[PDB]
Amino acid sequence: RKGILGTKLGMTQVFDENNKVVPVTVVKAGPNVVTRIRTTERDGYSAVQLAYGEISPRKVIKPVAGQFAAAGVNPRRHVAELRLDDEAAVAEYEVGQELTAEIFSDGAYVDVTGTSKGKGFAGTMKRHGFRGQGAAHGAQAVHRRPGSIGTPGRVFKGTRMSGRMGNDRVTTQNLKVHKVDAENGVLLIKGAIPGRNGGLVVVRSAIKR
Amino acid sequence: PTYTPKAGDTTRSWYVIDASDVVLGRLASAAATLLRGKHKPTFTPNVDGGDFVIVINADKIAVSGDKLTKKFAYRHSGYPGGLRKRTIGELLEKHPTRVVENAIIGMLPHNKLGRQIQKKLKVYAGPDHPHAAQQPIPFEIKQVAQ
Amino acid sequence: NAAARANDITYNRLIQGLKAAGVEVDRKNLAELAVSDPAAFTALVDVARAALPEDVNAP
Amino acid sequence: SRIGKQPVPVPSGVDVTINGQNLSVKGPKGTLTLDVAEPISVSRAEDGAIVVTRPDDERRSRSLHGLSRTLIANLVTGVTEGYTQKMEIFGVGYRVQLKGQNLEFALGYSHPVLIEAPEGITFAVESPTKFSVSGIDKQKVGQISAVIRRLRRPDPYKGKGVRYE
RNA sequence: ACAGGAUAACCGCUGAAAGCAUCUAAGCGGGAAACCUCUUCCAAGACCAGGCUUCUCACCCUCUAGGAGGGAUAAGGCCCCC
RNA sequence: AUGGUUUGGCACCUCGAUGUCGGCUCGUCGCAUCCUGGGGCUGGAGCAGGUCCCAAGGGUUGGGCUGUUCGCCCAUUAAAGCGGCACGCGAGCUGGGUUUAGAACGUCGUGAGACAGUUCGGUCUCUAUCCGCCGCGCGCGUCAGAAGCUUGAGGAAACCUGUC
RNA sequence: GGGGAUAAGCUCCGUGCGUCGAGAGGGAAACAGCCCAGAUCGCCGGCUAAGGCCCCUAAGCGUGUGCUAAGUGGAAAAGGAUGUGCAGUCGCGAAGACAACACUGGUCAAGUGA
Repeated sequence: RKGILGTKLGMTQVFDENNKVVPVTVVKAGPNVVTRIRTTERDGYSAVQLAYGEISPRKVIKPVAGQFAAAGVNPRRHVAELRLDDEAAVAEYEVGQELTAEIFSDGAYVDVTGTSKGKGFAGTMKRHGFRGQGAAHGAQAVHRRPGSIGTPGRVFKGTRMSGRMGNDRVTTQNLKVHKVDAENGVLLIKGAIPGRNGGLVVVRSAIKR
Repeated sequence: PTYTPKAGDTTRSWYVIDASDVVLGRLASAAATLLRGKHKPTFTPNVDGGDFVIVINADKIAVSGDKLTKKFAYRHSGYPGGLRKRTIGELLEKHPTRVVENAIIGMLPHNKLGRQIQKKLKVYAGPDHPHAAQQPIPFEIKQVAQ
Repeated sequence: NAAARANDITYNRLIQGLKAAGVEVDRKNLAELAVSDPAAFTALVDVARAALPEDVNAP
Repeated sequence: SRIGKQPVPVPSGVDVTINGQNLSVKGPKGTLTLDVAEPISVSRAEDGAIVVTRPDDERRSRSLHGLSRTLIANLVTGVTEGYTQKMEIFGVGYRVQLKGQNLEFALGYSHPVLIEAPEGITFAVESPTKFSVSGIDKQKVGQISAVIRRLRRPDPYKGKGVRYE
């Protein structure tokens, strides 16, 4: 399973060779530098840690700067881990190695992971798709409230009631990569990927396809 | 009046119990008695003057009957339909130590003092333990003949 | 009971042996002996052992 | 019970090793290993045989005694000459042949049917209609024979499919 | 979803008690949207309060020198601000 | 023989108050399974059924008439399951029915009036203390103070299906 | 004993019957009416009742002889059923019994049937 860190730029329109339209989301799969190797003999699990983003050296605090110096690379803004399956899979990464966009190929299926947009304090109508009550025929101030809550006289756990919504990590599966522009380090992914423009995303080879 | 332990009176010793081919209930009761401090003449229900207990070869333990595949360990998450059950077989092959831990914990009091006593029980599926530094005394389950 | 099992005898057999031996010390002072002076308790255990029948399960 | 009391003869040319209850036998056809139940011990009788000695007469042991005897007999006869199962087809258009180590049939399904040959068995096909499998262990041979038998639902009407001799 | 594991009804293999037989009491296999994994998410207040690292890694005063109390700092954080 | 899902019987519980039917909104559980899944014998040729075991993961439509549940019907569908939970749910909603006072018809009564007969109309109150539940913080703890990246015991979500 | 469907935690009578009412204490997990036992007060003394003695929980992972494989113990019927222990019978049988290869003959080798 390959992987890379990127940034959501926006969505646009392209046409394939059958003249059909493809709505594509542009992701800046920028250069990532491998900072640490997680090994079973040391950490108990095999994983690779990638750094992304450009940040001023005067902005990083001392612990982070020390970690990056121990790695041997200049600091970056964002750090994340890719969990592999076994040592044979992680043997192909070594610290300081640079990953760019061309690890993916045209037509590949990818898994983009991002943080959903925030929606604030949301009612059950919006948070859970509850059907409302009547807007007329005598309904009294119940046009949007959940209604019943339903022996022990107890509201069971998991009640789908109102609350804060959004701002959760979301994975969209089996997205097709329409084009891999190597010059700009840009992936053209058919479909809509989570989060707002300028947010961090993780692009991974699909686990299913 | 009756003797009462003071601040510095309690002394602890470490026993290591080999659970290979030992009846689960028997070992659980012996370890519970050891943890409670019932074997000491200075015993007092108020104080946890027990001893630290190490149990090795937890996976080799003996279960009679057909309880290996017919006795269930239950737990409820609290959500509706959150009841999960595992027989002693899969519990043993997945978390070997949990069977002995549950058995021993069920046989000692359910107060806060029981919670403090639980801290003095260490069980391990392997034939060895990392507590060699304390020099535990090997302990064998005998019966006082009357 | 704890102190008697420390001397390889059960509490009930110890009490029966003490009764047969005729010693008239009660449980309060028996516990006092067990906690304070283990030597006296061991001696009492021996005298109770002597006072017991040879086959306790005999009719 | 009755069968168990009779020691099973051991041919001279086949090596028998006894390690408590773990019994291993090296024969001309190959080697097979058997584990005996704990209420019964087996000792190789010096006269070229093994002794199935049951020391108790409670239901478990008395039932296990003859079973252990016949299991040992099966093991020795399977390591000495092996075991052979003969098979065939009835009907028309049903073709069977061996493709290397793996067996391919065309029973009439829209897809070709393949069977994987496990260890210890081998497939013989001297005719498309009739063929055979042979091995050193009777249990495995029977299991694979039944598996290949399963390739068609039973036909009480025409009897088209496969049946033993 | 795919794939794996243990199974239900069921189909079986190898066979005793019960000289034969018996999918069975010893065993070994197949077998479902159910079960365990697998997918997504939360999760160390998981009191057994985890792990891999990286940074600071030092200066006073008081009571009585047993411990405590107070002050000033580092890495860092918060408040104020946009 | 089971069950307390149907009418019952008792009057143990409340008259210094335990909302009475349907409907809406939102559930949760059982399996005595409607579809989908695995089976077996067929008085099963194939198709398709009949009947029966396992199986509760998901799903189980929109309208006409009636206050209705029930029920009949109209179109579909893979299917249009049966039940428990104060015959779930009015400090969540409705007030069409029932169940005050107005009025009329039929019948009973000399009459005032009456009818588990009908007909039209007819106030549904409350700022959430505690438990519960959905979210969000503050404090302290995790044996010096901090900061990155994480393992996961343990939980939650999802699980449908047709035509060609 | 009657009424009711010999159903009710139904209802109505009899009882030198009991308990609660008006009764604590111990036991039955909790438990007015069941079992033990009637509290004058104090004791950091002893023996017992019912009930109990692996751990929770005081006292026995007591001793001896047998039984149970069902977690029976630790809920229930009509009925069904090559489970097993004991005892009692009968049928057949070394003239070779049963099985195996309706009733008869040969191999075989002790028990075989209800």
